[PDB]
Amino acid sequence: MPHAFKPGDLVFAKMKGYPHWPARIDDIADGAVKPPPNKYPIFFFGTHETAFLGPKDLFPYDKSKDKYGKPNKRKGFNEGLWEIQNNPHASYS
Repeated sequence: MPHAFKPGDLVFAKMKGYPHWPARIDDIADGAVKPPPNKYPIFFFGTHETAFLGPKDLFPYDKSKDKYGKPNKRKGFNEGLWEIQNNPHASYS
C-alpha cells in the first residue's frame, strides 16, 4: 500500500502546458528555501528546473512509465528520460 511521497521518489510531474515530465521529489538542503505548505520540491530531469507541486500533479514513475515515458520534441525531455532511467539519484547541480 502507498505511502506519502518522500525525497528520492521518482515520478512524472504534470505542469500546465507541458507533457507529463520525468522528475523526482527533491530534498531541501540545509539553509535552502522551503516549499509552500502541502507542496513538494520537484526536480525535473533534463531541464534540471525545480517547481513546487502537490500530489495531484505527481504520478509514480513505475506505474506511469508505459504511458508517459516516450520521446517528446520538447527541450530537455529526452535527456530527462535518460536521467530518470539511468541515474535518477545523481547530483545534477
